Amino acid sequence: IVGGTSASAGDFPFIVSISRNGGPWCGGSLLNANTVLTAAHCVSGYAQSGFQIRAGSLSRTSGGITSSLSSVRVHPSYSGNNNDLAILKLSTSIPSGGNIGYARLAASGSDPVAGSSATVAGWGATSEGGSSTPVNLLKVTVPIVSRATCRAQYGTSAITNQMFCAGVSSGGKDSCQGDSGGPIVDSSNTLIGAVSWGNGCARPNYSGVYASVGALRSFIDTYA
Repeated sequence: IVGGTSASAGDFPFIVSISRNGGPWCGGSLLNANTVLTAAHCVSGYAQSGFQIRAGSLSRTSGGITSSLSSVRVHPSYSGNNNDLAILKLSTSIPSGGNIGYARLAASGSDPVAGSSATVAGWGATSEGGSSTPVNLLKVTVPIVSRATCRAQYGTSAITNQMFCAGVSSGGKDSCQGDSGGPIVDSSNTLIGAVSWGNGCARPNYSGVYASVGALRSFIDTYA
């Protein structure tokens, strides 16, 4: 997260860190006791044994509750950056309570309204291409950018109806490498997307691009 502040305990009860090969990698959202939602590109085709999920902590490396993976299912229409969601099943079920809870999802068919305020969180870099990442979870609030403006930035075909955008025209506030798969919420803390892709991090005139929960509810609901 670029331009962020520390998350407080309980800010995102459902957030998980996803380590790979013992190191930082992605974020995700706990949907129920045995299921995590993340970005497809975090997991697709990689050895599943490399991943460890941690819930209930502001850190990736201690606290809360961990699990390995039992299975991985990417969206059936995943291609390139498009439809960048995956359902992970956990080897160890994770109960709600305390600072752990399950995500509430954006309504089917919803689409975040341009100019509304969203909050994204993760353990990724604090600068583009940064090598160091923070121990504790960061968050940042940015406005939704219309799909039309996002298509002006990236190209018409590049931004689909299963993506939405968020960021500030001047840059300086964004998700970044290592934040992929983690949550972006609306002002009510409802899960509206997963961190997906963008041109660098926090650059002027290049929004962050998110996989849209409102657009991808059929997949999520079927397999959660």
